[PDB]
Amino acid sequence: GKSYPTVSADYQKAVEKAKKKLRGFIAEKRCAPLMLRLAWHSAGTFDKGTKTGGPFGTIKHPAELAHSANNGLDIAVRLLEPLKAEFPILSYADFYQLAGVVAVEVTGGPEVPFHPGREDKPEPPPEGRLPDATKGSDHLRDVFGKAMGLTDQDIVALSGGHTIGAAHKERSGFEGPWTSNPLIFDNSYFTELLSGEKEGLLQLPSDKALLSDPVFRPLVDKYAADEDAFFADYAEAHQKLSELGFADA
Ligand code: HEM
Ligand SMILES: [Ca+2]
Repeated sequence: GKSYPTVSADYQKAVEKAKKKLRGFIAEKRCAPLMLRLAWHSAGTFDKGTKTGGPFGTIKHPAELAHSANNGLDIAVRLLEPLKAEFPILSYADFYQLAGVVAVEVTGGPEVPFHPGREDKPEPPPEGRLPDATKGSDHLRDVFGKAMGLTDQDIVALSGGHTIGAAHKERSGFEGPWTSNPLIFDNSYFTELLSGEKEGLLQLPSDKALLSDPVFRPLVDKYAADEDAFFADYAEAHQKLSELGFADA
């Protein structure tokens, strides 16, 4: 149920050029996980019942960066600002979603389709919509299913975003990477979740919740067995996340 907007040829050209510049920058600075986190924190505030929040460029505002879940993302916004300045025609909304797509590509992940045309909105959403790492399955369905409108499959596939990056005790309080190879986008998140706790590696309560829910667990097992199936489901879920509230039929 998407009807994407028309954008000018100049807009399209800037998208193409920004994608290239983002690849080089993200690779050089080793910041793919942070850019994926930025894209996710931008989009995951959407509430389908009120049509508020979502990937509309608001995360750059001080009021939204002040949300406690957003500890550390001020760094991401500042890192990208000089590059955004080379592409004045793009919305911030598009630019941050494009950075998220590129972060997955450059770490070896699937090619997530991208459609331009998000408009920047003035008003940030209220604090509190992003999921709590200490809660379990019911909470995950309330946030991704009831608020965002994604499926059970999308929840499990998107949790695999933790295959890259790490938590920090100065940001969330949790500490360490989920995988041995935190700059490579692979299915290691799921093989680690299955094999249990291992000193040096993180599992959040929210990650463990996938192991004991009757619907999530068979999807974990599938993605741990079959990286290609993970990639296909991941790309569909990321595209839906990046488009919440946008171009809805
Ligand atoms: C399912 C619920 C989720 C919860 C509760 C959650 C929670 C967290 C927490 C607590 C952190 C650590 C922040 C820090 O201390 O630096 C984190 C990091 C991260 N999250 Fe998730 N997250 C979830 C879903 C997602 C999704 C859907 C994505 C993307 C598709 C994502 C991508 C990431 C990445 C890449 C990092 C690492 C950032 C870095 O290395 O600096 N997360 N998340
Ligand atoms: Ca990995």
